[PDB]
Order: sequence, then C-alpha cells, then structure tokens
Amino acid sequence: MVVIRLARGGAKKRPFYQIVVTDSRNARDGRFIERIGFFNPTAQGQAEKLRLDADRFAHWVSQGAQPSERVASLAAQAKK
Amino acid sequence: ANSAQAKKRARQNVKARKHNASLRSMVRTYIKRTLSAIAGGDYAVATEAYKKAVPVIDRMADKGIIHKNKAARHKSRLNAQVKALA
Amino acid sequence: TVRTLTGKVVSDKMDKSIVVLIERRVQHPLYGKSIRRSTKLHAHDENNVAKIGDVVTIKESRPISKTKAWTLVEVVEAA
Amino acid sequence: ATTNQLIRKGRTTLVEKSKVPALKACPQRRGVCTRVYTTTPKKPNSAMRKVCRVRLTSGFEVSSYIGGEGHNLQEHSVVLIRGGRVKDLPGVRYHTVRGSLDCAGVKDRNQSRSKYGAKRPK
Amino acid sequence: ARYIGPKCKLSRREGTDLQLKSGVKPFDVKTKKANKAPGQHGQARGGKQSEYSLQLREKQKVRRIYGVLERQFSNYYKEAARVKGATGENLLKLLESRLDNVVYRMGFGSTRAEARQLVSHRSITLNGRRVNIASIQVKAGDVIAVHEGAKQQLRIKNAIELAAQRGIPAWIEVDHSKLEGTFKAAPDRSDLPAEINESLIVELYSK
RNA sequence: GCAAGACUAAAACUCAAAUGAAUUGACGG
RNA sequence: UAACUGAAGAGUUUGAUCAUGGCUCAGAUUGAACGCUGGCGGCAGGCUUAACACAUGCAAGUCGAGCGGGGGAAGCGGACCUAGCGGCGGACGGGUGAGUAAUGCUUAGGAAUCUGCCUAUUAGUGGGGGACAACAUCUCGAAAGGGAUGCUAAUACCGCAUACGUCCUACGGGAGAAAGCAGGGCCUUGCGCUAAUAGAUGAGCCUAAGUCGGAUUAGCUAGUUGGUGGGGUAAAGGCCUACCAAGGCGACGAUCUGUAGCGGGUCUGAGAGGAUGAUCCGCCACACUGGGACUGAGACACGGCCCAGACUCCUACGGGAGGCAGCAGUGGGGAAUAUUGGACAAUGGGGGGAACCCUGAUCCAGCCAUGCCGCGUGUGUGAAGAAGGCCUUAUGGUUGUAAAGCACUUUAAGCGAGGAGGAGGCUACUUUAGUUAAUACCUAGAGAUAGUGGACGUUACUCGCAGAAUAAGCACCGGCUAACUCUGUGCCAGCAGCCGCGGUAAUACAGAGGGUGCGAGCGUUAAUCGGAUUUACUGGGCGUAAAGCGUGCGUAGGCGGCUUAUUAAGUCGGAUGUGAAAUCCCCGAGCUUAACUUGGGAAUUGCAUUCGAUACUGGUGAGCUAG
Ligand SMILES: [Mg+2]
Ligand SMILES: [Mg+2]
Ligand SMILES: [Mg+2]
Ligand SMILES: [Mg+2]
Ligand SMILES: [Mg+2]
Ligand SMILES: [Mg+2]
Ligand SMILES: [Mg+2]
Ligand SMILES: [Mg+2]
Ligand SMILES: [Mg+2]
Ligand SMILES: [Mg+2]
Ligand SMILES: [Mg+2]
Ligand SMILES: [Mg+2]
Ligand SMILES: [Mg+2]
Ligand SMILES: [Mg+2]
Ligand SMILES: [Mg+2]
Ligand SMILES: [Mg+2]
Ligand SMILES: [Mg+2]
Ligand SMILES: [Mg+2]
Ligand SMILES: [Mg+2]
Ligand SMILES: [Mg+2]
Ligand SMILES: [Mg+2]
Ligand SMILES: [Mg+2]
Ligand SMILES: [Mg+2]
Ligand SMILES: [Mg+2]
Ligand SMILES: [Mg+2]
Ligand SMILES: [Mg+2]
Ligand SMILES: [Mg+2]
Ligand SMILES: [Mg+2]
Ligand SMILES: [Mg+2]
Ligand SMILES: [Mg+2]
Ligand SMILES: [Mg+2]
Ligand SMILES: [Mg+2]
Ligand SMILES: [Mg+2]
Ligand SMILES: [Mg+2]
Ligand SMILES: [Mg+2]
Ligand SMILES: [Mg+2]
Repeated sequence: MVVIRLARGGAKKRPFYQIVVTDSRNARDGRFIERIGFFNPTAQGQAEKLRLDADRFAHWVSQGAQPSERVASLAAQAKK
Repeated sequence: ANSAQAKKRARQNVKARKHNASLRSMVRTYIKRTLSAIAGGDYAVATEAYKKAVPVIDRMADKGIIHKNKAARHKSRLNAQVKALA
Repeated sequence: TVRTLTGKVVSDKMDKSIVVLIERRVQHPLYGKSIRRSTKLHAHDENNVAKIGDVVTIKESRPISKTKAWTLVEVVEAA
Repeated sequence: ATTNQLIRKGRTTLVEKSKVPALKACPQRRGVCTRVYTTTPKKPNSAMRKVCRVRLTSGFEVSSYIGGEGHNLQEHSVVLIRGGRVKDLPGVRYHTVRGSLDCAGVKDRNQSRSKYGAKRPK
Repeated sequence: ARYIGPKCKLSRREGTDLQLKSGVKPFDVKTKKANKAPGQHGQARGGKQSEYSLQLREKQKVRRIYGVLERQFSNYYKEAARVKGATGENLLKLLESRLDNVVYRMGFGSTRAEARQLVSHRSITLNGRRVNIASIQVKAGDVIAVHEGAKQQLRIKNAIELAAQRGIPAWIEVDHSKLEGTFKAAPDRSDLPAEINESLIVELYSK
C-alpha cells in the first residue's frame, strides 16, 4: 500500500519530519517515492512550521495513497 | 516451531498441502487421459476426452490451484493437438 | 524509437543466425585517446540471408535463444 | 613514454611493505617473553642494550627493546610491545611498553613520565 | 580552557604591550622588566629571526591579545579562508566581532578578561537575552546592554573612565549613560592597529 | 639446447647510501 | 547575489661542489589502541578480531462484528474471558558480510510478465452437500507426541446454477465464480466475498557498457552453439527433452587461479589522481553446515517444515529437544569496543468496525575524554620587586604583579522555587451536509464546554541563596623545530624520526631551575593520502648517473602527402529525459554561540534520445605528384 507519512529525521529531542509518499513496507526513514513537504513541530521564530505541496498531495490521494492520521490532520492545517 | 501461531501455520500447511495435491493430481490425470486418447489417434475419442478435461482445468484454475495462464496454455495446446488428429 | 547497430558478419555457419562485429571507439579515461574496441553480437536472420563479409544492421529484440537477442533489419553492403 | 605505450601497458605502482610485520596492522601486541638478555650496538656505539625475545599472539617471535633505566622482566613475563626500531641494534624493530601488563614503569623518573609508565609522584 | 597565569610575561615575550593589564599607570612601565623576555636567560636576547619564529610569534601575539586558544583560532582561520574577501582581514573582523571584545571596546570591562568574566557571568544582554558565551559573533546592528541587576557595581562604572581617552571606536556607537550598545558594521584593515601583520598568520596556516 | 648453458624472471633479508661529472690537495715502481 | 581561491620545504653520500637518487622529517586524517593526567555540558560514535560457542529474559501477533463449544463475576439468564478452527499478519521491520570477479552492482535502455492490501470502474453475491478440529469416551508414552470410537459449526471445503466483461476457439461454439457478518428501522447502510478492467505500488525477466590482481594461468566448451517438434514457466529463453546441424568462446585475455559484498559516499590532494566502502541511504547475499520443497499475492522463509550431518541437552533407553550474524547478556579470542534499563507518550508497522492489543523497530535513559563543538577552573589593583627555589662574577639576576594584601564577581557544579515544548487528537454537548421510509445508523464539516492523554522528567529554560569558594595537566627545549642553564654521570648508565649524542666544564643521558607548545587534554604506536614531478595524463627520464633489444625483416596494432565532392562516425552546440534522498558547496533559518538540525539552490562534469554545425580526424568517390 502506498501511504503518505512522516519520516523522522531531526536532532535528539527536536524532531523534524519529512512528509513522504512511500510504500508502507519500507522502513520509516528509508526508501520513498516522493518527498512532498515537511513538518517542524517546534519551529521557533522565523522558521516554517508546516509546508505541504498540495497538488502532489491531491495527485497521490488520487492514485490511492493513504495518508497517516498525522498527515491527514496536517493536510487539514494547510489549505486553511 | 516456537510460538503457537507458528505451529498452527504448520498444521494448516499440512492440511492445505494434502488438499492441493489432490486437486493438482486431478488436473494432471485429465490431461493425461486427453493425451492418451490423442496418441490413440481417434478424433471422436480425443474430442470427448478434451471436452471432459476442459471444465476440470477451468475449475481448478478458478480455485487458484493452477494459474489461469497455465489453464489457457493447456486449453490451447491440447486443442491444437486434437485438431491435427482429424 | 528503437536502438539499432551496424556491423560486419563474421560468421554464418549457425542455422539461421549470424555473428556480427560491432566496432566502437571508447575514449581512455586517464590518457585521453580514443581506442578501438569491438563486440560480437549473435543476431537472428530467419531466411539465412547474410553471408560472412556482409555489412548488416541489427536491432534489439526479445530473446530468441540463449545469447541471441538481436534481429537483423537488412543488409547494407552485400559484400 | 608514448601515449600508445601507456594505454597498452599502464604505469605500475610499487606497493610498500610494512616495517612491523609481526604487529599485523595492530597498534600493539601482547607477547610472552622467552629470553631477557643484553646485546652490544653497531660500529660507533658502545653499551649493554637490554633486549627481550617475545612470542606474540600473532604467531611471530621477535626481539623488542626495553627502554628506560631499570626493568623487572624475566622469562614468562607477559608484555605489550609496539612498533619503533632501535637504530644501532640491527633487527630490533619493536619496543616494550613500560607500565603495561608485566613491565612496570621506570622508577625515579620525573620527566617524560608518560613514555615510561611512571605515575605522578605524590 | 583559558589562559590563567602571569600576564606581563606575555607582553615581555611578545615585545609589545598586548593591552593586557588595563591599568591606571601601567603604561607598560609597571613591570620594569619590559624590553627583556622572561626567564633565567631571557635577558641577553633582543632577537634576530627564524622566519618561522616570525610567523609563530605574530600568531601568538594576535592570539594573546584576544584570549583565544589554538583550536578556536584555527577554526576562525578556516572560516575566514572561506569568506570571499582577503583571508587576513576577514580573520581580524572575526576576532573583532566577538562578544567579549565588543564589550571591551564599548567600555564595560577594563581588560578583555574582565570583559570576559562580565560576559560569562551573564551580566551582559544581547538583544534581550542574558548570554554567557564570550565567543558569540555580534552582527551588524546588534544591541549590547548591561544587565539590570549588574549595572551598579563599581567595576563597570570605573572602567567607563578608562573607556574614554582610550577608545570607543568608529564602528561602535555607545552611550555611557544607558549602558548600551548598538554595535554597527564590522571594522576593516584601517581601524585596527597596523603593526599586526596578519599576512604572517595566513602564511603560517599554509605551512 | 647434445651439453655447456641461454632466455623469461622473483622474494625474504639487508644497508642509508650506492652512483655521475667536475674541483683543491696528496700520491704514482 | 553568491555556489568560488588554488600548489612552501628541510636533513642525510663529499675535504668541498653540482647533479642523480633512495631514505627520513614537518600536514591532514581515525570506529583506533596504549601511557600519564582528568571539571562540566551539547551532539555524535562504540566487537574492526572467532560467519567462535551460547546460560537467562524479551524481539509477531491480533480479530468473539467468521464459528462452535466452554469457563466463570455480578444478577434462569445477560455482560465478560478464551483452548480450538478460520481470517489476516508472520516474505515487513531487525542482524550480518561468510559466499560472490558476475544470474552481483552501477549507468542507460527494453518485453514476453505477474502483483494481497489501496484507488476508480463495471457485473454479481442463487441454491445445495459431505466433512473435520474442539467436545465426550477410552488408550499409548517417562516425556515429546499420538491413537481409536462417536459429535460437531463456520466467511473452512466441494458440487450445482447463473456470467457485463474473462479464458479456449476450427469463429459456429464451448468453458469458468462467490459468503456472510454487523448497526439501525423485509428496507437500508456499512464491512466483507466473486469475476474483470486500468491505475498505482512491488517483484521477475532481457540488452549494452563499465566494475581487483595474476600469462612463472593459452587454449576452453559437448546441453556445449544453433534449429525443429514437444514439454515446461506468470513471463522471453537449452529452462528441459528427442532429433538434426555442427558450432560457440579466446592475446580487445577465453579457461584457470588469489583476493573481494557493490554503489551513493568517505579521507587526502591545488587539481588530476590515490586510498577506502564503519556509522546514514540504496541494492545484493546469507541465517549452525548441505540439500528440498510446501503454503501463500509474494519465501525456496532469521525466531516455519522435511531430510541428512556435526555439537549441546533431557531420557524410565524406547525416544525426544535445540540453533543470539534480533535486543540485552555470558564464555572465548583479542591491543581493543557499552546496560541481562524504560515506554509505546511521538513517528511507523501488524490485527481489529472500534475499543484496544502487539512492536528490543523506534523513541529515550545508562556506561565510555572515543571524536567534534562550547564553557569553566576566577577578575582588578598590588614592589618592600617579600620569603623560598635557581643561577651567580656573591653584589646581584631570575621565578615575578607572580605571590601575599586590599577590592570585587558568581558562569558551570551544589541548594531552593517556578517551567515550556515535544499532543495532533479522542471523549462527551450542539448542530450542517449528505445517503436513505427516516431528522435513524453511518460518513464527513463546523462551534464552545469540560474531561483526559509525556517514557524522557528533578526536561530545557527562568528566577533566587551561598561562597573564590568544587575544578590543570601533558610533551618538548643540539639541528630540522618554537624554547637553555646548572648539578650527577663518564663510550657507562642511557637517549635516539634522521643526522647522531655519551671516553671528566654533556645546551643531546638523569634530576632541578627556567622556558616553549598545546590544553581537559597531551604524547606514543598503528594506518591512508601528502610533501614524492619518487610511475611524471596534468607532470620524468634512457652518451657517461638506472635505462636503446646484437642487428634486420615483418604480423596485429598505432600514425600517415596534397586537392576536391559528399557523409556526419569522432568533435562542437542546443533541447529533452535521466543522473534517489542524504553528504560536499552557496545563500538563510533555528538551537544563548558553536558543533548540530534544516529551507532553497548550485553541483552530480555522466549516459541516452533528438535537432543543428562541418574547420579538423574518420568513411566514401574523384583527382594530383613533392613521399
Ligand atoms: Mg491465528
Ligand atoms: Mg538466460
Ligand atoms: Mg480464542
Ligand atoms: Mg561478504
Ligand atoms: Mg471460502
Ligand atoms: Mg459451476
Ligand atoms: Mg456457495
Ligand atoms: Mg528456437
Ligand atoms: Mg526446443
Ligand atoms: Mg517450444
Ligand atoms: Mg584472464
Ligand atoms: Mg569475504
Ligand atoms: Mg601532487
Ligand atoms: Mg497471503
Ligand atoms: Mg502455492
Ligand atoms: Mg520467519
Ligand atoms: Mg535467532
Ligand atoms: Mg546479542
Ligand atoms: Mg582476553
Ligand atoms: Mg507506538
Ligand atoms: Mg546551576
Ligand atoms: Mg504537553
Ligand atoms: Mg631553535
Ligand atoms: Mg628523553
Ligand atoms: Mg657536568
Ligand atoms: Mg634533560
Ligand atoms: Mg576542548
Ligand atoms: Mg604523485
Ligand atoms: Mg628521473
Ligand atoms: Mg648506465
Ligand atoms: Mg645499438
Ligand atoms: Mg599494418
Ligand atoms: Mg589509418
Ligand atoms: Mg556526430
Ligand atoms: Mg543527490
Ligand atoms: Mg585516393
């Protein structure tokens, strides 16, 4: 199954997620089809908190990708 | 096997293996009847053996015992071999 | 849309199959001089047309045999 | 020389050889010493050089040098040896590490104490 | 770590004053052993050269009048070699934009070590935060104030006296009433003492 | 290769030099 | 707007000289180890050796909304729980690098293929039957495991019926499925099941080109090379077979043989190169050793099966059990490498309608100066230049503003108070939109009102209290190479990277005083590149220093006069694909700064396709006459 999920690579105690479209059998931080945005849960100051390529998201949810719970609520934060 | 599910999977493997073996042997037996009739040379005997063997092959391909491409290949080759008989 | 090569028939003794020599000019990486390299391709001619010494043109197909995946298109120079 | 000559036959590298073959690319090596004796140096030098004859865990059997003034090695002592050859003793290509397993540190030392396994005096 | 030891020693070795011991009447005639390198036989030594001793003593001079150690200094050099201009003046501007040096220059703290205990003890404010890293690179425009609970100690107000008749350069616009900063853009190789021949340092780091 | 041998052709080990051309002396049956 | 900026030499052959030429040294680097010393923090990293053997715990389950039985708490029963059977999962994630020199890998292309779960789209889900576990009864055995007799349900199994499309057709015809469950009022929703299609994903197959040595390895191959009939595959194919033909591969290195997982990358270097393939990502291979298959959408399956083996263990002697190269841990080996920790709070993964359960993945914590980066160990003044040490010409010099002394400060550590953020959500409360007899039920969407929900965790951070209080060593000092004296010693003891020092004034040994260099580190050993233009493509040589074959002739090969037409292979230019992310580089963004994390570019100099240009090289035609 193709999913859209968070790949955690940041620093210790300071996560930074890449929103990736991948096959769900791959490792969390391994091989993916396409990176579409990022999520920075802390994001102080002038840093971006959440960037989410919307046309790619729509294209992949059209091809049958299934977002996570987190990426669903984040795609709700965007476009809004 | 270490966990309970691994030994249940081994049990189910034994049962499925017996079932599948019966069905696969059946398909081979019907193809052999068709081929023995073909080697016999008669066209009526060959066509009746082929008419009996086609539904068994299609049935066992519907159940996944053999692949559908295998079924199509047998149905095509046995047919070409009974049409050459007469 | 296809991938074609050109060469010379160096053998034809095999049943409806030729051996063609494609010549290539590969540049040496360190010393920067183009040196001539060669490759022999077992190609397929079903009519037994090409004879040893012809200049022919081949194109990649699906495998016809073990080590034969090229098929003849035509003879350019019937030598 | 010519370009064609270089493409045909390339340029050959002469791979070097290790000067410490008995260490087997290890930094140090544990040996058991079978012979503690003295040697005399080469042409212009004069001394009674304290040398050890160790069998290494790497299978070799080599002579190492005991540095510093005064040691306590015997036969069947377990020593650590390292690289570094002594110039006037031909064939001694290793040193014994002082302050290691059985080799104690040098006594009464106060300068370059790290190189002789001597602890800071208090 | 930082160097904690006799300071006039460093000027006697480096020949020049080095600006340590920010003193009332130091005038480099407070040690009286000046013009005489330290030690048992530093006396009968005026010095000629080695051309490596020259590069090395230039580098130690620049390092000791800023309180930097050798690892941090070589990192400064590797950064200044990366910026687009000339390496030596880039390096001098890096050493100039340090916080303890900017504090010394604006007037708080008499020495660069007093201006370093000022910074390390959080008695300084950089854009509002109570920093305590003396190696922070102040950038053009940054505001450097004294902390509220640390602006009535006589150590800073009586260093503001030595701040005048000595300093407060062009690239720093400081008011000694509010005890405030606004360090503007970095200096260039015209605002700093010119006896520092930083080409020696650039050639030392290419050995 | 009849043989004498030729040809192809290493490594361990060892030393901190070996070498060319010229200089000034000294020596030369 | 940047994406670049780049290159040092010394010593040593001689009485001296220039050259040649080796050796050695100064730099950077490390999964290092060892010696002496050791305050803290932040980030990383941590069996490189025995793919040696493994005690103990844990690493893969879940679903009662598929199905019978059961069992019991609270009240004859309803809620709950679950050994079985049946779904799905267990083919992922995790480990390792033994094998592998090409069925691997990288780059660029292809057919002849399958593909559970997911997304659309169609056509359906009609009706029967016989079983088997559980269960009951007995029985074998020490156990493990089994047996027998009956009884059973099902979304388990098998017929029959009916097929939009599907398959086979000789084109007329023939053939082939399925399963129910749940929630609300037989109807509707869902969740399933069947048959197809095309999308995604994922995998299989094929081609070309590259991928370490060795010729003191030159011949190799007989299903071998090709064809045909047949068989076999999901799929092309000697994949297999019978017959026929004889081939095929090799000095552009076949076959054999030693070594080796491969790439993105990493280190070094001015580059070109050279070394390398820890940690992170991709691919491959492997699971105690050798075979084999089963079941599945997928395995020839790490914690599945069968059979052989060694080895360990239990045994009532008949028989049985096992596989840490999962995470911890042990023994061993080794110079050398950590806790038998916590939580599923987050990100994922499996199951489930959900609730939830599982998860040694992961997130965290422990240990270790192993590395990088940061901070600290106080700051001012202070001359009688104290005392003491050391040298001394015995007056002095030096340690040295150093110390005392006086005045301040409180980072970090200690002790107290607060204290984010990592938590998006879910549950209740009202509505809107749908679907539909229906405002039910279920999906989605809002709004405020409270409940919850953090392993880390005494979190970061902030603010107070105290008191200079809790916190410096290591190497070196003849030259190279920064920094010198005394005393002891006497070719000894010793030092030593090279040159070399030491035979009674040793700046070279040992100690001291002084000094230089680094600094919570500093040295040594080991290793790679460098300097080394010391394999020279960039960028060397061969009269005498090493180096022209004894001399010809010629094969492969390399290179070839002049003019012209043409072509467009090399060559050049553009465009279009591709060249994973990470890393490197440049701008800039967040951590108090820095390491570190991160946005966007640049780069990836390659290859492919396509279009253009023809000076030069090549091909082809035609000429010419200086070779
Ligand atoms: Mg189960
Ligand atoms: Mg093949
Ligand atoms: Mg159960
Ligand atoms: Mg391997
Ligand atoms: Mg069924
Ligand atoms: Mg039927
Ligand atoms: Mg039915
Ligand atoms: Mg064929
Ligand atoms: Mg055949
Ligand atoms: Mg065939
Ligand atoms: Mg070969
Ligand atoms: Mg190997
Ligand atoms: Mg170079
Ligand atoms: Mg399955
Ligand atoms: Mg199967
Ligand atoms: Mg398994
Ligand atoms: Mg295991
Ligand atoms: Mg383990
Ligand atoms: Mg041991
Ligand atoms: Mg979890
Ligand atoms: Mg504190
Ligand atoms: Mg919270
Ligand atoms: Mg010197
Ligand atoms: Mg010494
Ligand atoms: Mg003496
Ligand atoms: Mg000494
Ligand atoms: Mg440090
Ligand atoms: Mg080189
Ligand atoms: Mg030369
Ligand atoms: Mg010669
Ligand atoms: Mg000659
Ligand atoms: Mg020729
Ligand atoms: Mg030619
Ligand atoms: Mg072209
Ligand atoms: Mg990239
Ligand atoms: Mg001509």
